[PDB]
Amino acid sequence: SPFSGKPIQEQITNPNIIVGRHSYYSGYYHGHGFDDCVRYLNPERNDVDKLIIGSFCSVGSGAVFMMAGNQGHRTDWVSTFPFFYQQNPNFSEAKDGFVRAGDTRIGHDVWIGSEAMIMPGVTIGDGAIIASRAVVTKDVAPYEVVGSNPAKHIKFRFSPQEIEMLQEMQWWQWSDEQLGQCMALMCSADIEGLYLWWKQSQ
Amino acid sequence: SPFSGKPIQEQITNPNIIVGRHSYYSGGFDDCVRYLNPERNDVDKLIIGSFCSVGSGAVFMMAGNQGHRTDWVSTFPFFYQQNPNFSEAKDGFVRAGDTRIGHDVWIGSEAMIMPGVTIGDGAIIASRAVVTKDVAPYEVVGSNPAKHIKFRFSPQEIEMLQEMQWWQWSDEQLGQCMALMCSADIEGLYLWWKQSQ
Amino acid sequence: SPFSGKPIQEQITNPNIIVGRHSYYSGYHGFDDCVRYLNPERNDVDKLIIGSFCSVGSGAVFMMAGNQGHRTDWVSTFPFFYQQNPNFSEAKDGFVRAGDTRIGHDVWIGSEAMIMPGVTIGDGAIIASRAVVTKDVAPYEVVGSNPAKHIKFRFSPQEIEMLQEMQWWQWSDEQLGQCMALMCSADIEGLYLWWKQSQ
Ligand SMILES: [Cl-]
Repeated sequence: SPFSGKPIQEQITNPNIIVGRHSYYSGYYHGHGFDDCVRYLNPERNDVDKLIIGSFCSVGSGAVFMMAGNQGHRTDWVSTFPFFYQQNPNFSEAKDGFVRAGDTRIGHDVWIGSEAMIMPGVTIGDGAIIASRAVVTKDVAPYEVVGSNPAKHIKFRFSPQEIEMLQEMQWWQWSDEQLGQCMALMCSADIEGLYLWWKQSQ
Repeated sequence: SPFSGKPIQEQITNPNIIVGRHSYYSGGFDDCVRYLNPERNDVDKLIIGSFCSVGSGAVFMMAGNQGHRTDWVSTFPFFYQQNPNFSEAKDGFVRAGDTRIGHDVWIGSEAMIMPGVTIGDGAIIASRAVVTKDVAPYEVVGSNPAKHIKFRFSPQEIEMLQEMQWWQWSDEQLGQCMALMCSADIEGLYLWWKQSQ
Repeated sequence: SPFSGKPIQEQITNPNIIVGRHSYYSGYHGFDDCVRYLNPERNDVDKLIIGSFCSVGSGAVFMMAGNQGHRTDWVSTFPFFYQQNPNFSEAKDGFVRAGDTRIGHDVWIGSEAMIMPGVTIGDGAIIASRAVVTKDVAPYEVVGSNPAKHIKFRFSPQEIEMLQEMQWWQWSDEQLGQCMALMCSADIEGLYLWWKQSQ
């Protein structure tokens, strides 16, 4: 169930969600599946922040991606109440307090723990791990492990040289057949071996 | 849909939930309120000021300690079993007091408000905050347990807002100063209010 | 219904969940929705073991299935082994067991706490609402936050040693009835003397 889930690309119909190959969601049997993860994302506008998810990601049950930016609430105005979005004739002069946050971008090979919450506009680099229940309020670096609320640095998965090797080779770009030829290396800690294998194919 | 939605006043049936005008929930709202008995007038109530914005999946914890006494041998509420063997159990329930959310409060998505907490006017509760203690007027808090982040305005601006209490004005009066309401010009709104008195 | 909820022993069918008497869940979607990723058809997986007289708040989560096949130390965390893809046939199984999750007796789990895999929580512990318990919790310890951290102990070390001797959760409901005035009190020393006289 958490090992396989169901692939996200089949579950979504919102054009503002873009997801790469093989990425899956393990909360598939709850509610409406992956769609329930995605909060406040307008499907009928092309001028809103989108949710971009790389290939080969694993999203844990109940993860939340917060979209719609500041939801019309301006902390710096007298009131956070979104007057502009009330159908009230008295409030017709209200100014739009909506502020976009930018796209939410999740890299390739990202593992998002169960019930983590990703705040608007955050970028999570390739290979990162988001602990269960983390509240990610800032960008996460490639291969970084973070947790807590607000999420904070725990560690990196690999050495800086291994990270550079992974950033050069971009194994998620290879075909499944090419990944199948080097599956013994993919399922190992031998980053150096996989880098050498990739160079010999170039 | 987080910009508006169903106003809370129209979608509650629990007499122990009292909510001011225009406050809305972007999720219904009854599912936010945990363990609140709708048939008893001797329990902690949930009081919500006007012009509040409540994010999806926020939780307001009611029913106090739920009968669990951390100072007793066991936290198991023997008193609340129908078991004849426990007939002499002592009631462990301890009320927390009303939960009181002020006017113009923004409660982030999936924040949890613990029992008996007061959240002052104009406060902002970050998404996923766990609010275990009172929050001051115009204070921003986050994390678990929630901690101080910042104040939205200076002490003198807060005092101006506490004197003018714009949420008490009619929607018609608010429309007349809407350019100011949608600005950081708190002194301008204050001078505007004084000219109307 | 936070005060008595409904008993867990009667609302479970997953044989990998083992729960003591009187323990109840106050979000009755029932208690089984609290248990995440637990395979009910295998006997070689981590089990969920819950003592008697526990109180589990609404929406608590018990994370099972260990690392769910994700090896942080491998090139990728993507569980190639669990994809039915013919190209990934030589994939190695990344699953690592965490060990059983063990909740002691007389444990209060706050609403929407999450218990990570392999964790042991001692008798008498209190888990604050929304705590994320990433490591073992000691008997009669109170923890909270994310990750959970020590707050206090409910009783002194001498009182805790007394409670670990007498193990009142082992007594019958009838015996507990005979000392209910002491059970509903802070008089640990009094309950210990009562127990000594009953032996
Ligand atoms: Cl948290």
